[PDB]
Amino acid sequence: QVQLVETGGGLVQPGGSLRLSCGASGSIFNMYAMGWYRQAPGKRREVVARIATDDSTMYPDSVKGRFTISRDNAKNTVYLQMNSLKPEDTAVYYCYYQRTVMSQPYWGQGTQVTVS
Amino acid sequence: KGEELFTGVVPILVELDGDVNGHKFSVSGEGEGDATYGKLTLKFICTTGKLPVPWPTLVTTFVQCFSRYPDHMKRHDFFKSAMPEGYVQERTISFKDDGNYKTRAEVKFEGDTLVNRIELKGIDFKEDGNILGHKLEYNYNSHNVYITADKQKNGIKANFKIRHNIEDGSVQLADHYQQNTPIGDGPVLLPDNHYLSTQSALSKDPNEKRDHMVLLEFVTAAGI
Amino acid sequence: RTLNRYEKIANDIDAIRGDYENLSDDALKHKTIEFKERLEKGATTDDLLVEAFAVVREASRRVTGMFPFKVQLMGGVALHDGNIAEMKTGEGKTLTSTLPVYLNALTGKGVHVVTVNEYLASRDAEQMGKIFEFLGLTVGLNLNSMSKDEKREAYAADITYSTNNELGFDYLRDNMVLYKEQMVQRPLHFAVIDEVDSILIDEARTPLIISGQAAKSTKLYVQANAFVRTLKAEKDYTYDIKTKAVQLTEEGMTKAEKAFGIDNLFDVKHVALNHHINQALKAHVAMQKDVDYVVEDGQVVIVDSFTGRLMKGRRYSEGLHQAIEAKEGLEIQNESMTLATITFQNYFRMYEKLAGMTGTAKTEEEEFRNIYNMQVVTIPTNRPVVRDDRPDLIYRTMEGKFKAVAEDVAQRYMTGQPVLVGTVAVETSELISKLLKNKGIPHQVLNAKNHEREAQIIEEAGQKGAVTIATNMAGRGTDIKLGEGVKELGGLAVVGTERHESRRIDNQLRGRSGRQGDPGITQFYLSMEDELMRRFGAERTMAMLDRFGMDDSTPIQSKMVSRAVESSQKRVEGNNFDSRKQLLQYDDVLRQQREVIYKQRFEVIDSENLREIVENMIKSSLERAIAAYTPREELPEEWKLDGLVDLINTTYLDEGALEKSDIFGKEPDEMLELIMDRIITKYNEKEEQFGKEQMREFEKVIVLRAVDSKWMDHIDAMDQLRQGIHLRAYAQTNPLREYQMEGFAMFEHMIESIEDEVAKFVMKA
Amino acid sequence: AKKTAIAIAVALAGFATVASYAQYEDGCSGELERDSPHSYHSG
Amino acid sequence: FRTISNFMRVSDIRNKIIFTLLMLIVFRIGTFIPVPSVNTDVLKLQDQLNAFGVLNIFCGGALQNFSIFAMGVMPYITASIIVQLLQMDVVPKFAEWSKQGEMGRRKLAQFTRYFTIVLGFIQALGMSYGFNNLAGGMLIQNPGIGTYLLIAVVLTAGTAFLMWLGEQITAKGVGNGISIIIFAGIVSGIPTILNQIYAQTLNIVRLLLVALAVVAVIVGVIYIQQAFRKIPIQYAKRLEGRNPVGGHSTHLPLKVNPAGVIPVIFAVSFLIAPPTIASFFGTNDVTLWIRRTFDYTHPVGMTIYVVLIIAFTYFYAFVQVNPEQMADNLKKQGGYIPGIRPGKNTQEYVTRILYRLTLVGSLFLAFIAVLPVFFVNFANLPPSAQIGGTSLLIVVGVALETMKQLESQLVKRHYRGFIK
Amino acid sequence: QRVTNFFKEVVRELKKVSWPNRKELVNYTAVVLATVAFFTVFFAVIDLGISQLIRLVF
Amino acid sequence: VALVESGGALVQPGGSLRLSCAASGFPVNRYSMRWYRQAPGKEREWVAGMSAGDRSSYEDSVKGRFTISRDDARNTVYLQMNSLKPEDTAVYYCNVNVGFEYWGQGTQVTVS
Ligand SMILES: Nc1ncnc2c1ncn2[C@@H]1O[C@H](COP(=O)(O)OP(=O)(O)O)[C@@H](O)[C@H]1O
Ligand code: BEF
Ligand SMILES: [Mg+2]
Repeated sequence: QVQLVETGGGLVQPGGSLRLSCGASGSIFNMYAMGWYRQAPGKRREVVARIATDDSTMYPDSVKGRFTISRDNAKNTVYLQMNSLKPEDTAVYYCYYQRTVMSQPYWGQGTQVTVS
Repeated sequence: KGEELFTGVVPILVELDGDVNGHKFSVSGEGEGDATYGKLTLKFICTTGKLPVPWPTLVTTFVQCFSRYPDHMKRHDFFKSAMPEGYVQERTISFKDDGNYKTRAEVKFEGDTLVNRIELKGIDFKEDGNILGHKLEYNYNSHNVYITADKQKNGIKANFKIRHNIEDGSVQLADHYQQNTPIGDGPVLLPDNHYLSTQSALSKDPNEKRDHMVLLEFVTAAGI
Repeated sequence: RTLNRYEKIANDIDAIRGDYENLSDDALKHKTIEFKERLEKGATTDDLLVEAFAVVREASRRVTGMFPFKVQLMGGVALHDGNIAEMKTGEGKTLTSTLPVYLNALTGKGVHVVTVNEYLASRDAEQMGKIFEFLGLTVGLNLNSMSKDEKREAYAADITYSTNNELGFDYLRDNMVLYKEQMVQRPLHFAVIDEVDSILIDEARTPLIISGQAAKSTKLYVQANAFVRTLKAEKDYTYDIKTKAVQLTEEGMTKAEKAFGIDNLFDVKHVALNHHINQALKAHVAMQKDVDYVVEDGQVVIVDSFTGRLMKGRRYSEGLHQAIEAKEGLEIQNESMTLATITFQNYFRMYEKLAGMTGTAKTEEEEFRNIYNMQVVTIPTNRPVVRDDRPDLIYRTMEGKFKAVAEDVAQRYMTGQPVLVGTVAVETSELISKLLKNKGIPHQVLNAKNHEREAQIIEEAGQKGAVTIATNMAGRGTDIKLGEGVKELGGLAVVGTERHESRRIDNQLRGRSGRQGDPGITQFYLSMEDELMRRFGAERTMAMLDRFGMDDSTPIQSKMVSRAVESSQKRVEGNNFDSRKQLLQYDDVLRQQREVIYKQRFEVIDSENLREIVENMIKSSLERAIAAYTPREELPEEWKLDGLVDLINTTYLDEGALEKSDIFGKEPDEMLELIMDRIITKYNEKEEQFGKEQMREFEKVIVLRAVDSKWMDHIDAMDQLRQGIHLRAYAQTNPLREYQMEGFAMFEHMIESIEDEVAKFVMKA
Repeated sequence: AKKTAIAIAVALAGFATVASYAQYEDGCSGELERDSPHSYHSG
Repeated sequence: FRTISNFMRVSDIRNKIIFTLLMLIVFRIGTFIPVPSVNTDVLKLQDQLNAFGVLNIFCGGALQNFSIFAMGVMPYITASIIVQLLQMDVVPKFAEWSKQGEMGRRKLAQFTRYFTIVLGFIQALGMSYGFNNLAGGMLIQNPGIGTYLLIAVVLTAGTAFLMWLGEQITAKGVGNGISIIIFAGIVSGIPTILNQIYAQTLNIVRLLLVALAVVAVIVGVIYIQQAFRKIPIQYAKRLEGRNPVGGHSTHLPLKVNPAGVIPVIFAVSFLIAPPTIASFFGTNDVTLWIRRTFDYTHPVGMTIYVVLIIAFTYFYAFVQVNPEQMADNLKKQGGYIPGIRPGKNTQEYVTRILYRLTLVGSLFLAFIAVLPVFFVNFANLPPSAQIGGTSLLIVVGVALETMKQLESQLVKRHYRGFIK
Repeated sequence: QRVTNFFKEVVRELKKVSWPNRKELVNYTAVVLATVAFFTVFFAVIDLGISQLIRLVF
Repeated sequence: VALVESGGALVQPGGSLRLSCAASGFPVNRYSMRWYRQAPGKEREWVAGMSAGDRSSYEDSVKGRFTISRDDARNTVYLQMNSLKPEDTAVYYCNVNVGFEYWGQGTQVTVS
């Protein structure tokens, strides 16, 4: 339903910092879950960042704390700020949305962050 | 008791040899007898060749103990007193317009099974009558055997007449005078006049080869 | 609540009462004529309720002196609605029974007052025949001892008092008649069942069987007796004490095989031999002499478990009664063979209205709602129950209980208070009577063998100083009226002796002294080798609590064993409830088969000309012969018409009336119509040849003989597979559904065989 | 042996509970599957 | 059809099939109501398909699952077989409740109810702990050992409701209650699997060969489910029927497959217990050997999975038929095998028959469980279209054994009479 | 040689099982494919129905 | 197998009569048919009989007189008597043997 773009990913050495800004087209945005997942080869595809209506930030056990997610309206953007990168995270990144409960969480395109 | 012991089905061997006008015959057979229903289902086989006198003139000579008795005539039987001890019967059989059978049989429980050993001698015959001309239809009628007792011989004298359907459309009325003797001498039972109402059926087997007589027969008694 | 409906009807009946009690005779019989004409004028019995009950209560004042109560009017209203009305034992239920019986007899059909045995049937007949013949109604009393015309005269009355056995056997022997006028029962209208918990609950388990007589085997019973009389009790057979079942041990099987000389008992060639040994082995040990039969003049007469009386024309089946007759050297007689069969639910649920009363219904209340769709109304007392129903005395071993019950009846005899000693067996009642022969007390034992006088023993069992030892005969309906002086010393102490198979039955034994207002002091004695404990007591307290120390100069004051006694009685009732549910849902299929076959044969009795029914049987057999020899799976002209034409020439159409050129390549439908037209013409020539009513009589005899013989065989085959269907749960298959499906297929092969028998006997004759 | 039997109870039971960690992986179903007669001689 | 017209003309069975369909609707709406506090976004994204070592899914995988009925009646199945295993001379409260009668059996069924509700609670805890521990690093919001209990008691209350409407549909609807519910839990996934097989697209040739292989294996499974070694029995205690037919002679139907499906259920339990305990230690050198040898799609995993199927169906066949209890039950009341002394020799006879007939149903069940790997390799289907296994064996079992029970009402209707 | 007799009598006792024959076998396969097809179509329809009704209830 | 006799009544000596025996349950053209007489007290003795075709044999004491024939179309056997003598006063019977032996109900003829 909404069109969704993802910027900020590219080429970086292991030990740097990045800022993934995911901007939307449809502007209401008060929804269930905004997030970020990988689907690298080796699939596993794990939700790397997860933010709810309360902005109750949830992070997995491998990348806990070092990252942060930031929401803003007046430009529909989530922010996966990334710190202290590692060569294992050589992956495409994706910014997903979901309106209410389950209601088929839709994907986006990704940014292939290469780190080695 | 005795034959009250044999309420179940009984094996029946029949062995017959005999002579008429110097001509030989020998017929055997086997089947079953029942007393609580009172029937005889007998498969008989001519084991010598061809019949001099025909099967209907044979059937009264081929075992009167397999009657069916209702509750009241249980006292009035002779044929459960000489059994299992054994039984002997001889008959004078007068054909009207022909000669005479003298039949000579012992009917006894040999081992277990009811064997009727018959030797028949048929004298006073002319061959150009009806019986040796084989003028008999393949059938046997229904009859009433009259039974009385004698005490000088303490046995059973039986009188009856029988009726053979002749193939010309006539009947041979032939009278049987029957003498009935025990072998053992235990409790004899000599009742009054009574009568066996009997009926028969003669048929054949479609999957059997030789000249064989199949007998099925019902006996009932009444009178007493 | 229906109790307030009942007391407002009772208050109506009390209010209107003033325009009676001055109304003379020959106006009340005139009122019976009035209700008959007003009932064939347009009103119904519910609208004629209050006036009919008022006139019965005033006529019952006038005839017998027992003016009815208010709770008795509530009982009459509760019975008329179809509801079971439990009135506590003593409160005058016989006199409530005349209220709806009189009401529902006015219309015209019968009213069967059913009761448990012939003593209280005859007692109620000559006590309430006075009330019912005071108002112009008839009363038939029905019995075992009557010929068919007397029973038809009894049933043709407006009211019939009978027992449940004689009603059920009249129904069965009506469905084995040959003519329409040899039937004793009218079409069934209404039953007021006295003591419904015996008839509809306890003894509704047992089925009524009628068995004509088959061939006499006598050798094998004497052989099997002379074998099993030498079997060294526990080393060669066993005897499960819980359910009475004896089998042979592994030594006894080898002993049997070398005593009869045979190879192997458990072969197939010796099934009958095995059968006789098992029945002989059950006739020795699993059922003792005076406990559950007697010997009367060289016949073993079996004694009822439930009523306590001896029932005379009845025999054990499956070859047992002859093994009992050969146990004792009596005359072995012939062997039965089942002709008809019913159960008391299946019979009593055909009655289009049925009522009932008891004292002890409530315990089984929902069962009357699950089985019969009747609710149990509970009705008050009208005088408080001042009956000191004291608790038990559990003892140790049996003879301690018997010494104590003799001491108790002695010390109640020394005051002159009458004592009724209940029991269940007859050898224990003569045991306790020979315990009271020494100690010197006059008494009157009432066994199954002393029935011939008992109707006056009761009127001596309630004066001063009586002692009365009674089995189950005086356990349900017996009205022991207290004499003179006895009410002051607290009359009729009932001393039980063992615990019965329900709280219903022993509560009714205590009710024998609960009588209206009068005091009575009941008491039960028990032991631990009492056979209800040895059969049905859990092993967590038998050896664990037979450690008290064997002296028995006192009861056992410890409530472990009282818990054991109550748990044992509750599991007896549980086993009977499970068996009753099981056999209810298995007998409810041969209910349907028997309703169909009895309806068809009652239709072929009372039809004027059954030409069309026999023709329909012959066409329904003909089409099945045709579709048998002409299948679908084969294409035509390979149908083997030779065998089909020979079957038509042998079975339906003489022996030269059909040849293959008459058919030779037609479709089977048109070939059966060109058989059926020749059959109809041959039949109509046989009708105009044989007579008009004589062919009706001929084909009715043929039809009824076929139906009856094939139905004997079908009852026997169905009860042969009902034994084996519980094995059929090892394929995990819900054995009731297997039984119901398989019984339907067996019933249809039975009807196919009936139609074949009727066809070839009607037109090969 | 009957003592063996209680092991064959417990061995599955706890394993059926420890397999529950991987019930994303199992997902299977499993089916459930399970007097003396007396006559009256007439005549 | 002329028989389904019969089924929906007669009143009560039409009312009860409509009651069954309404209760399946009440079932299947609850799969869309989720567990109250789980992050259902991570639940739907987590798709780690198959052929992975760690994920070697069996029955289709409970991945896009985790609704309130997601624990299933599988706790009731395993608790009921635990108490069935324990009635055999162990813990004699149950042995005396068994041998006493049927109102003790009500307390026994009540024990089974409480042992199900216990195992449902603790297995919901284990399932949610594992399913947040690796499938998605975070799945429950506000995570911690104090908040697993709310969602575990929601799951346990859910399958309590599922057993409730199971016994409601077995009282008032058509057939077995929970077997119709399990049949509704299996056959309600075939719409998605037809979407995936179609959305993949030997264009039609492959699918036609697949469909006729499915019908060939379904007629093989009907041919083995519906078969009986009818042992002839003979009750000595009545007169042999005075002139019987001998066509419907009392028999004793031993199934070919007496163990049902249950041995492959706890074969997959003992299969996946050692990887799920060795997953705790961390990735060692032996852990990868373990998950290579207990991956049941590789030819050491198939062989030990087959040997566990053979062993547990021999064991559970003897616990299901129980030859000692049935021989003692036969000589306790009458009957006997014709020719066989009815004490010990009839139990050794039915024991030998039971071995020689358990071998056939044994290797049948082994093949029917190693079929779906042999279609996913040799037919290139989506590797969640796993046809075979328990999900085949109990779809056809529940379908037939409620068809039969449904049409056994019509024979009650169709009594004829000879008159017509 | 216990196995070479054992499998022989396994094949012998397969000649004593009462196997379902071809007529009701084809009847049964028709029944089970009918029920799986009807319940597949029924569950597909009610899943579409409650999906499209919940997605307006939200 | 139902043989029914009819057509017999009282008669003065001289008025000719006709005897019918209608057969049911078998065709006559493959079974020999017979007629007997019986005076009261006297044995039920033979009169006449056909035999499955085109020949018949009578007793010698009533020859030249009786006629046993059959409607094979109407399944019936008929007996012409022709000129009564009082000797012929008897209960007449028709008889067959189709497996079992079958009589009729017995018809009355009385030459008064
Ligand atoms: N209205 C009444 N007045 C006085 N006595 C009554 C009345 N009704 C019943 N009785 C007495 O109550 C006793 C109960 O008898 P019965 O009806 O046999 O008991 P049950 O009700 O248990 O059958 C009878 O002896 C009868 O005399
Ligand atoms: F007090 Be009653 F006759 F049971
Ligand atoms: Mg009473």
